[PDB]
Amino acid sequence: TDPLFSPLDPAVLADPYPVYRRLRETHPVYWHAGLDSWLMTRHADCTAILRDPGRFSTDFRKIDIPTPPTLLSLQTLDPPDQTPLRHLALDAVRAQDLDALRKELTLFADQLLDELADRESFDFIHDYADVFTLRAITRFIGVEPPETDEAFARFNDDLDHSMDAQLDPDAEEPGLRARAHFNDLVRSWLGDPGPHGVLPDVVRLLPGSGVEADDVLVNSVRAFFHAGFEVPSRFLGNALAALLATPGAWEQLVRGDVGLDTAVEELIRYVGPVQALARACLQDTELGGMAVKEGQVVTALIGAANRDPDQFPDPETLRLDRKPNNHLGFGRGAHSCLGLNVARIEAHVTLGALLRHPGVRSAGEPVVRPNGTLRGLSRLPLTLG
Amino acid sequence: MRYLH
Ligand code: HEM
Repeated sequence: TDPLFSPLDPAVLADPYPVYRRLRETHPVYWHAGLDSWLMTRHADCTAILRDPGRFSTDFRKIDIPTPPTLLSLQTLDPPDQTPLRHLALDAVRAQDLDALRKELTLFADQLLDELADRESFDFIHDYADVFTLRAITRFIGVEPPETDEAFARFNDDLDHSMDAQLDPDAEEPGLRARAHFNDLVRSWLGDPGPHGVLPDVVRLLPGSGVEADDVLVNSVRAFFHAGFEVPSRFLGNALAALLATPGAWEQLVRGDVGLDTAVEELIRYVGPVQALARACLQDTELGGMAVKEGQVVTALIGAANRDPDQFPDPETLRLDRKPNNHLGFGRGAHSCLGLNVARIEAHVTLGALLRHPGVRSAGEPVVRPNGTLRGLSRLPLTLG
Repeated sequence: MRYLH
């Protein structure tokens, strides 16, 4: 077990931020034997990794690591190999009508929360966030949602768990299996698209994009869909949990001593769900006084870097009026988030709608999902008001 | 830890 950072340790999973802070103070560039990687905890070094594809690659084949099936995709290539898919997706995404989306979501949140106000109590994660973000992402892409039976939550759990495979090698094969399942769902979608949305635009925009219609585009569409579903749900659960656990904070939003603009951004900085982004070093480099060798992996701990006191005054405090707030919640560079505008609409719509129920309060203990790469809750018991 | 969907 690691002297400084065990990300699947339950005591760390309950609250990783003190471990982050201590790690940043003592070894800001730290060699983690178990993850077989360097860990960067500082805002300046994570931004430097994220901005330099020539020196830090997502294509681990460049350091002789074969890419498993279902995983070669937009996320796991660098420019210029990645730029056609990146541009196809950027175009497909900008061709969408975000006001239509926002308005349909606002109707949906208001109806969902009047339904949940009728109950004694409910779980915000499974009864609101997951329902809401699944509607959001299937409307945005233009597909019919999958059925949310227990097999769906089972593939979702395996896929999330698979991100931590370096620490649990038995998690790999179920993640590939789970990702293949959702590829079978993506192929169906692409094989009979509807008339509007991101996915229809991709099919339409293929001719002369430079992108072939193969499993690489399929893996890319699966990852677009799965991130579009899960990451906002992780965020919504973390955000509401932090507001209720932080004295005075919800009261500040209710009274209107702060806008959703600075508040949503500060919530992303403080408890954003993405904790780690790994890259392969293609050329010897010095970071933090440590010599990173060609062939080694480095990991930007952006969740830790977003609480770096070198960048943020009073980094451990939820300051809903924070300005400036140059957080890395949505990444930087060739692989920055394509859904950040959809992410922020969901957060403003969800929060706007909860502010209709000022008496909202916890109704039990939150439960943290056992994931280190992508952090979120599996329940947030609540009663509305 | 690879953030890969
Ligand atoms: C609060 C919610 C979200 C957060 C915090 C978030 C965060 C991030 C981060 C940090 C990255 C960078 C990954 C890397 O550098 O390797 C990323 C990439 C990405 N995001 Fe998001 N994301 C969110 C929601 C969404 C949504 C709603 C969508 C789609 C509708 C989406 C689609 C993508 C895709 C496809 C990429 C890969 C880009 C590439 O590899 O070029 N994300 N996101």
